[PDB]
Order: sequence, then structure tokens, then C-alpha cells
Amino acid sequence: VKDIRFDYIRDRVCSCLKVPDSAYDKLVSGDGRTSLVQFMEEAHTKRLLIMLDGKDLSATVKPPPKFKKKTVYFLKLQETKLDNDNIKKLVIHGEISENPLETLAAISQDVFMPVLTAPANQQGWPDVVAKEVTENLHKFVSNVFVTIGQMKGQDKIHILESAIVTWTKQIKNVLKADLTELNFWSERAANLNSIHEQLTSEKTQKVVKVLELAKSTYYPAFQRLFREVEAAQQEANDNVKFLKLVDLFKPIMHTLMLIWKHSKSSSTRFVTLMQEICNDLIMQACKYVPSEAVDKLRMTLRVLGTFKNYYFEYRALSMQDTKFQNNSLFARLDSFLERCHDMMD
Amino acid sequence: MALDNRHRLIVGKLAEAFGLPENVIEKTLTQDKQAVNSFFTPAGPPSLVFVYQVKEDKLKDGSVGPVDNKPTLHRIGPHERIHNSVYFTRLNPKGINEKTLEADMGSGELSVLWALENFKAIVSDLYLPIMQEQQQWGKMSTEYLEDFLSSTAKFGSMLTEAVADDDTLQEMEECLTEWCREAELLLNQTNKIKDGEERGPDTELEYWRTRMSNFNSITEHLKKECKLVLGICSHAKAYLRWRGLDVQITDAANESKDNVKYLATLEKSMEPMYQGRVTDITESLPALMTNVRMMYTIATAEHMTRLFTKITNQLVRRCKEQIMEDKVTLIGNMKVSVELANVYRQQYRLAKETLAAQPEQAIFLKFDLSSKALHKLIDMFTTIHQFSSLEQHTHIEGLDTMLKSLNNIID
Repeated sequence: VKDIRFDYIRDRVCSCLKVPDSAYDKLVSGDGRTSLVQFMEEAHTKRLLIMLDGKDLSATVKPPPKFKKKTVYFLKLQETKLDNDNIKKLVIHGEISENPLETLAAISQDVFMPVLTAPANQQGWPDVVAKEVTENLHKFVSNVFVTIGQMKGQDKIHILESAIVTWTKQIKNVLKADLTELNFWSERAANLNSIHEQLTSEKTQKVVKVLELAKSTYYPAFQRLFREVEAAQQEANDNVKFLKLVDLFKPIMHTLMLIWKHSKSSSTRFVTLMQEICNDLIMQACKYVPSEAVDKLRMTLRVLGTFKNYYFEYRALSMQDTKFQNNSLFARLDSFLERCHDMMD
Repeated sequence: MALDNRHRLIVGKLAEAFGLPENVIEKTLTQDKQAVNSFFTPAGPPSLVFVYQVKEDKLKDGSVGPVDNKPTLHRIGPHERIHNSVYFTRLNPKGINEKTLEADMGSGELSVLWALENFKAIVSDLYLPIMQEQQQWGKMSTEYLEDFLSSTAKFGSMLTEAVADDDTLQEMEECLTEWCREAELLLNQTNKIKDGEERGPDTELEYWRTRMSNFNSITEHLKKECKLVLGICSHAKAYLRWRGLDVQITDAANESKDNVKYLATLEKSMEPMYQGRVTDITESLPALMTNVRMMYTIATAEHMTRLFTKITNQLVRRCKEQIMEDKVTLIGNMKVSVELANVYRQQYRLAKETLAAQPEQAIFLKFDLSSKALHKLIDMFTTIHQFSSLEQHTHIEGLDTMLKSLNNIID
């Protein structure tokens, strides 16, 4: 009968949603219990979701970002719910937690390494498959560890295999990690320092020496990659320490020349591309500004522009006193200047 | 931070699932309350798993059970045949009493069946949408996650593959003859795999995987054990045959293991050409020969024949399919495909030059017939497209029925 399954799922829903009310009739009486009975009476039907938004219920699959939600999953292992053999021992009766990635990390590092350990101890897999499942469960651990957080901010040989494979993958991650310019280099300094003491810390040091009870090939490669880490780390720190209506704010441009005066007294290509960033700010301002007043405002606009190019040649003469960049500033700023010479005349 | 409140919450939930209302559920969660405090608040345990076995009804009724069995509120949530678990792993670094228990402690309710179904359901099948919805909800980390779930899928594949005295004399005959004949059969798997078809090189890997699975099944099945002891008693009819079959099984198993792990190393660089674009294979081929050339510095006729015939079968499949879906596109694709076959043969002849330097029948037949049936058709379309510039100057008084001759020749 459908009634034993219905009342079992009802008592489970009163157990797991924990809202004392007749709300079972307030939601399920529409598409709810019909969708449940067609879920239990159709082939290939393997999943179901129920979300508890604190007190509310939704029988669905799509998870919303609403806080304090809880997840329960219902799966019939069989195509129906059998009247003969009991349905109380339902193969999937799952209740979960609001944030999924935290639960996957917790389930990876707490509850299912027994599946790795004890079935390996008992029958089925004493073969290379045991080494395989250990290695790619370690892969699971590494992946669920890294893709969260980093986005937001005879025994000897196999133990060597695990403790070298995790650094093959983590080095791939490291080499991936080697006002757009300012924030770019600030992020680079911060991230690379954080990985630099993710690599010089205690347990990593013990792992490098335990691996150095083998001394085969890989460890010179991690030596050279640490050599990649350190110089980029310190130089990023150095330039981070260096980097720390417009009619009213032309004296600020003197500050800019002085910054170029003070900094260069780095490397040229980012200097020219910083000049490109300055010019894209200037085009931003000169669109922020906009039939007889128009000539006046465009006279002001060219007046600011000629202070800009005059500061360029001031910087050039003071460089001579104390070549491609001219062509670049010409490209961007002069494209703009001829757009609005055309419109001004 | 409150031990007793979460203790009674897990009592109520394990009662609602299990049916042990108040007595030994609360006694077993109450017993050793130092650890019950030292999971919830303090460091050490990140769960406290109450597993409950059964000894009389095999837990099938599940409505309620006595405590004659030994339940373990142990740290580990083990997977044996007999105990239904509850883990209540907590999603909080420090146990906070104010937050409710059913929004961070997931229940551990487990089917009494073994390790095939529940774990693949809980990994691959159930969690399909939220990461994908999180794929929809703003991540750059989309890469390598689709193939991560293909690795979960191959977990599902392998767990489905793998988990699935006169009287004494009578018993010996009853359990030997059958299993010796089956072992003798399974020592002939290399013969029924040489047939006539354009077949793909991943089926090779799958054949070797089936050999692994059946070898593991038979070697576990022998390791019913009373009939082995009966063999030991009855050495004083099949034991000559059993030592012979044992030597054969060990040699077959060892060569199968070596072949599977070395043939597994090949997969990540043969993989682009199964489904990608026709020009991609050109760049893939140097990596492919680095792999194959390093692997024949180790281990022969079966490897050569099966590997090269099936990989060239797959190149023909990909070229012919990717052409079949006009004129300039078709002539371009024929040029690309002929260049692909040419660079393949060129690099294999370079390979033979190297193989001679340091210390091809399928190629011949298959790409020679393909390249001749491509040269003929590519020259036909070049001639047709060179005659196709005539096709619109219809007003000149001497190009009217001339094009119908060309039309009959085409048609």
C-alpha cells in the first residue's frame, strides 16, 4: 500500500522539519503529495529534495540562497514501495545542512574515510584498487579543500606515492598563482606570501624531510619552485610599499609626475600600461563632462588635455635633466582628441 | 556548548529513525560522557557516531530493537554488513548550543546493504544540482570540476563492477569441477577479443578492467572456505590441476596488473582525439608518441596489434564523421584529413627510425585506402570548383547548354 510509505515519510518529515503545525496540509495538498505518489510509482525516479526554510517547507530540487535552510533527500531504492517487504528501512533517508561545500569538506575528512579503511580491511579490494581508491580519495580531499577558500580568500612506496602526488597537484595550483594594476599587484603580494608560509610551515617541512627519506628526483624540482616563490614574493611586497571638477585637481597630476619622479629614481612595460590606465581615466572624465556653450566646455576639455601633454613633456625634460610611450599616449589620447575636435568644430 | 541538549536531540532523532525510544539510546549516549562533552564542545572528535548492529532479525523490521547487540558510539562510522549508522558530524568549529542541531548534524542513516549503492548515491547521484547551481551562481572555478564528477562516475562504474566419507566426497566433486572449468575458461580471455570490426582503443582498457574484476572475484571466492579445508583433508583428484591452475593464475594476474597500470598511464594524452576537432590530433600526436615510445622501452604482439589497429580505427572514425555533416568547406576538410594521415605515418616512420637507431600492416591497409579515396575525391572537387566560376555568367550568348553538359557530368 501507499499508506505505510506515506505515513512513514510524514513521521520522518515531522522529525526532520521540526515545525509543529498542520502545514503539511498547507503545502503538500497542492502539487506535493501528487508529486510524491508519482515519484514512488514511476520508473527511473531516484531523487527528491525537501528544503526547510526555518519553519517553511518546499518539496523541490532547486536550492535557494535563503539562510537557515535545511535539506532532506528521499530515494526509494526500489521502483515502488513494497507491501510485502518492509519499507521502514529506506535506503536513502538523508537530512543535511544549509551550506553544501562545508558539508562535503566535513564528510570528506570525517565520516567516509571508514569506507576507505574498513572495506579495504575486509573482502573485495586487497589489490591495486585499494591504492587507487586511497590516492583518489586523497584527490577528493585536496580538491574540496582548495576550491573552497582559495576562491574566496611495500608501505613505503605507496606512502611516497600519496605524499608526492599531493604536491604534484598543489604545485600545479601554485603555478596557476603565478584600478586593475594596483589591486592586481596587491593581491599578488598577499596571495604569494600566504602560499609562501603555506610552504615553509611545520607539517610541510616534515613532509619534505619524510620524502627526503627517499631522495629520488622530485625534491630538486620543489627546490627550484620555491626559488620561484621567494623573489616574486619580496619584489611584489616592495612595489606594494611604493604604490602607497578636475580643474581643481590638476595639482594632483604634479603628484603623479612626482610619483614617476620618485619611483623610477621598476620595469618599463607596466609603466607604459599605467599611463594607459591614466588615459582611460581621462577618457572617463571627458565623457563625464558631456549650441554655444558646447564650445566653451570643449575649450575647458582641451585645456585640461594640454596640461596633460605639457606635464608629459615636463617629465621628459626633467628626465633629460634628472620613447615608445609618446606613441602610446598619442594613440589613445589623440584618438579621443580627434573624436571631439570633429564634434567641437 | 550544552552536552545534554544535543545528546537528547540525537536521542530523539536516532529514536525516530531507529525506534529505540529512551532507555539504551540515552544510556549509550549518556555513557562515557567525558567524550560526549569532548566531541560537542572541545577538540579531538569531529563526530560521535552511534552505530547499532543486530543479531536476530538481521535488522530487517527496523521498527525497534533490543540492545543485546553491541552498539558503538565510536568516533569512526565504519561500513560493515551489519550495523546501521548515525554520525552527526557537526558543522561548527566550536559546538554552539544556541544553533539548532538538525541544521548542522546530518543523520547517518544507512541501508544495511553494502558499499555499492549508498555511497555512489550520496556522491554522484544526489548532489548533481547545487554545484551546478553554484556553477550558475558566479564561479570561475568551473574548470576540472566536470571531470572531477566524471571521476565520481568512474567510482560508480567500478563499485558497480566489483561489488556485484561419502558425503564429503560428494561435496568435493560438487564444488571443484565447476570452479576449475570456470578458471580454465577465464584463462582464455585473450582469444575471444581478436575479431573483425572498426573498434576503439578505450575498449582495450575496458577489456583489461574486466579481466581485473573477474580475477579479483575468483581469487576472493576461493579465499565455502570449508571446501578448501576439505581439499586439504582430501589430498589423500583436482589438486594437480589446482596447482597448475594456480601457477597459470599468478602469471596471468601479474601480467594483467602491469598491463593495466601502464595502459592507464596512456589515457590522459590519447583522450583529446576521441571527441575533439580534427586539427587538434595533429598537435596531440607528438605527445602520443612520447607516451608510446617510453612504454615500449619496458614491455608485445598483443600491444602492437590491438593498440595500433584500434587507434587507427578511431582516427578513421573521427575524420570520416567530422567531414560528414559546401565546396570550399569540404575541400578544406579533405586537405586537413589527408595532412592528419600524412603526419601520423610520418611520425610513425620517424618512430621506426629511432627504434632502429638506439639499441606496419594496419597502417598500410587502413590509411592507404583512406588516402587514395580522399585524393580521388579532392581532385574531383577541385576540378568542379574550378569549373564552378562559369555558373552565373548566363547572359553571354554561348554559355547556355554548355553548363547543362557540365550539369549532367555532375549529376
